[PDB]
Amino acid sequence: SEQESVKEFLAKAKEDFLKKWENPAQNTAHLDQFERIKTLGTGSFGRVMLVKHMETGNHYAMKILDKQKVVKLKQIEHTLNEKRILQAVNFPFLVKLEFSFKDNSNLYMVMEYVPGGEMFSHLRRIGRFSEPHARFYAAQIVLTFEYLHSLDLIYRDLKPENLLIDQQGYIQVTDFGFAKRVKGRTWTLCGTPEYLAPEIILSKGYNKAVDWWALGVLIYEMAAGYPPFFADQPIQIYEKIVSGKVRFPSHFSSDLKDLLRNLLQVDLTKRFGNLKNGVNDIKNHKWFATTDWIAIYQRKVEAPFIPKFKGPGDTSNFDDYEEEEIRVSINEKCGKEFSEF
Ligand SMILES: N=C(N)NCCC[C@@H](NC(=O)[C@@H](CCCNC(=N)N)NC(=O)CCCCCNC(=O)[C@H]1O[C@@H](n2cnc3c(N)ncnc32)[C@H](O)[C@@H]1O)C(N)=O
Ligand SMILES: N=C(N)NCCC[C@@H](NC(=O)[C@@H](CCCNC(=N)N)NC(=O)CCCCCNC(=O)[C@H]1O[C@@H](n2cnc3c(N)ncnc32)[C@H](O)[C@@H]1O)C(N)=O
Repeated sequence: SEQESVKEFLAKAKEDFLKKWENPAQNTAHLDQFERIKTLGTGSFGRVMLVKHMETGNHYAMKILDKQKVVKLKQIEHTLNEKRILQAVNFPFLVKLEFSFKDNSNLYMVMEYVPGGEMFSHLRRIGRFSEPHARFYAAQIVLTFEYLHSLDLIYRDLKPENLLIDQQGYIQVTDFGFAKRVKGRTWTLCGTPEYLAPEIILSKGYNKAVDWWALGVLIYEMAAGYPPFFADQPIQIYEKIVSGKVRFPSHFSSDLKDLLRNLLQVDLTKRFGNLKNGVNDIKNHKWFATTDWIAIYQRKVEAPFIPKFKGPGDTSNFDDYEEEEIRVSINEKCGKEFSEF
């Protein structure tokens, strides 16, 4: 029976997560064990680098976060959530946190390296994803949220930049810096302007339904090639989101539009994923009728785009960024803040 099988899978996943959540993993490694190769991404309090583990020769993506910038930007709790969630979760479309540690200047989160690059680059390069192509990716995010939401985890940062393509052409979700365990409501104003549900913008306490709104935004952006509420300044992006007036390209199928109308629903009593039938309102929608949910999960489905790779530590699928030095101070910084890391 396919129904019992989902619940038994979800029960077990919860058990595994909760064990790992109560008995973690910490001081797994040291910086000196890694050779820095190349910057894969930049940010306001950190960067992500390709490193090689010298004992094994294996490559990893090492997220490096400046402790003082984390404190200033009010991301201590968020940074601690990220490591704690990432060590505890296990799902095919989530990046794998292999090592974590800290020194006097920084926090280190060492993930398995996903060499296919961001979905962002691929999407900007080709214009838009045709509907079957978008649907393949959207099916993976749907399963991913069902898994996280079952564990009471809200993701809160969905966007093409956080969706990395692996060698098989499947997605790995990276960046859990806004992810949070919440059984009911939460109140932090965070996310990416284009992807924010109206309820976040309006300073209302909100739930996991913001993830399903952002799924709507992602799906529109994959199939159109640009997001449904765009402006040059965030302030006008917010105004657009809150009315919820969305226009669809003439090439969008009726099924797609009907789906996106139900995700991009300003009214919480009406937004798919938030109704009584949960995630099944999305999985059983007509736009997904050709989707074999199990085969996606098992990665049996042939991906419509497989990345090019020249062996371990190839970075041809990533853009180039200015290389800066990793400084490690002689004096411990922000020790009490990060004593739990
Ligand atoms: N040019 C700049 N300096 N600014 C660009 C900002 C980029 C980014 N980060 C930040 O500013 C702030 C967060 C505040 C913004 N709010 C949101 N979270 N939406 N974050 C920070 O400062 C933390 C450092 C960067 C982490 C995110 N990047 C990433 O995570 C990228 O690194 C690669 N990457 C990550 N994991 C992997 C992996 N496992 N394998 C391969 N590549 C990876 C992949 O290219 C991702 O797009 C953001 N806006 O989300
Ligand atoms: N069939 C496929 N699977 N793919 C092929 C589709 C190619 C097709 N274009 C489109 O479908 C899409 C692809 C959108 C994403 N564009 C890029 N990534 N560069 N384009 C279209 O259908 C026309 C754009 C209408 C959007 C409104 N914006 C605008 O009026 C201006 O902003 C820029 N613009 C819009 N969106 C984007 C974006 N996502 N990135 C960069 N620039 C953009 C653009 O140059 C305009 O002058 C086309 N023939 O141009």
